[PDB]
Amino acid sequence: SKIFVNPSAIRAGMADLEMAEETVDLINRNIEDNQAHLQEYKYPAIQDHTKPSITLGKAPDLNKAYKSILSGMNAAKLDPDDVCSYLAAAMELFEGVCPEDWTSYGIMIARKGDKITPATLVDIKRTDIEGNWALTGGQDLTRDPTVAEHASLVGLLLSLYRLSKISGQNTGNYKTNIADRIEQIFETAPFAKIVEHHTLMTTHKMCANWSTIPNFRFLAGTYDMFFSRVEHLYSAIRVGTVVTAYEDCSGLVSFTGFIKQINLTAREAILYFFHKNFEEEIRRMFEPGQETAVPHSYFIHFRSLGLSGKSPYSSNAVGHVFNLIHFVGCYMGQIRSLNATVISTCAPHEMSVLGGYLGEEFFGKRSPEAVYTRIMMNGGRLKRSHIRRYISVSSNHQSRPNSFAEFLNKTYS
Repeated sequence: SKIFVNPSAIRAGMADLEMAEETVDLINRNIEDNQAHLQEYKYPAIQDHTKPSITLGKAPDLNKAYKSILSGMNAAKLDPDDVCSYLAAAMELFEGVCPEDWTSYGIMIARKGDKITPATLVDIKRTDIEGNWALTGGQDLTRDPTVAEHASLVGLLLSLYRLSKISGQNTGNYKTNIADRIEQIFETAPFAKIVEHHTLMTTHKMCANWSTIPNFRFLAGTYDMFFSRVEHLYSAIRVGTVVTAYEDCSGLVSFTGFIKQINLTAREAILYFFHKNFEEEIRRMFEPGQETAVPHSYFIHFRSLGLSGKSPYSSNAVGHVFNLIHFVGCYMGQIRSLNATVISTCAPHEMSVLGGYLGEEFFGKRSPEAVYTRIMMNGGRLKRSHIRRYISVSSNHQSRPNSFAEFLNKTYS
């Protein structure tokens, strides 16, 4: 009525959407590939032909920097300014050949055949202020580190980004398993064992906030962007940096993953989004010029690289779409949706109503118009079967605060 629209009208007016299919395909494929490593709004497109940049202190001698940091790693005392400075200087050790011309947002990163490193992707300015480079456990001279040892330290340090991002209750056993697997990777060829078991977790306990240090996040995204494009001997370093891909794009990513889950084209799936507020949010996600369908674009790491502070692709940015997708997920009994956080300011009651009808529509693997018809025939209200299912899934779950499951328990019971 005044809240919902006939999908026949959405079918006429959503044909302007651009590269929506290609975007869904690329993002879903990238998410799939990333699994091997895992186990007011400002659009990101660069307009001035300058690479992303940060500022660090004066470049250190790599061998001296390695020895200082490895000593800090064993003592669970790392200086984050020194670690960033070392990580940026270590980029020169990760050299490959660009397999094809690499351009993003009008910036020619490299031409086919160019020798490139992660430093090619960004402008890292440096002051003339020396880092601290303190060493403990005795200042006795030690053998110079090999490249493989540098690669292990780089990988271990960068994994503190991923470990820092993991936070919340009932997450430290998962954190323990992740830490253990990361340690194993970086003590297994082509990497070298440079620390004893359980050192990473002890270090992370003192570095738990590092994911909120912008320069460190920036460096993690730079390495991840580089290893995504350039196959490299030490590419497994992405076990720590893969989490920078599509950061703060949980609305767009929920949308693309939702389209794949219901096995529809983006053109057809959009027809089911027939609540009036969806249109603005859907056009927000497919704004032209952002390279959402371009492989290896800066777009994939735009949040970590500082291209935008207010993502148009976040769950809040498209809260109605996001709420709807995860109420459907709740109806389907998907834990990821039950524990997701509701966008309180995006009509979670109406999204839960449409979610119940769509959940019923797709349960167990029919047209958008039929669904619209059923909702209207019930006066825009959930049926008792819907509510029973919603309660069945939520009352039988450990509803987290502000989660979709908690919303269902308080709203339907």
